[PDB]
Amino acid sequence: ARKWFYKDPQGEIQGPFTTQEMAEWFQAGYFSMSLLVKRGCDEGFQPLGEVIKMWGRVPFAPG
Amino acid sequence: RPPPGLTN
Repeated sequence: ARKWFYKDPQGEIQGPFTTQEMAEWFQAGYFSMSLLVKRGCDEGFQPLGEVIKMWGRVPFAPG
Repeated sequence: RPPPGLTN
């Protein structure tokens, strides 16, 4: 399922991406803790560090 | 492929 979005430094929304695509980019080091991310169904973009705090784990991993 | 928009 394609459901992940992020905002690039120029404010443009990118997506939708699969969880596996996000996991790949996260493990490769492309995503900082300040990157604004959300699922389509979510209310608002949040920094990835805060998403991890909210979810209790990195959201792209198995749970 | 790098993530669009993040690496120019």
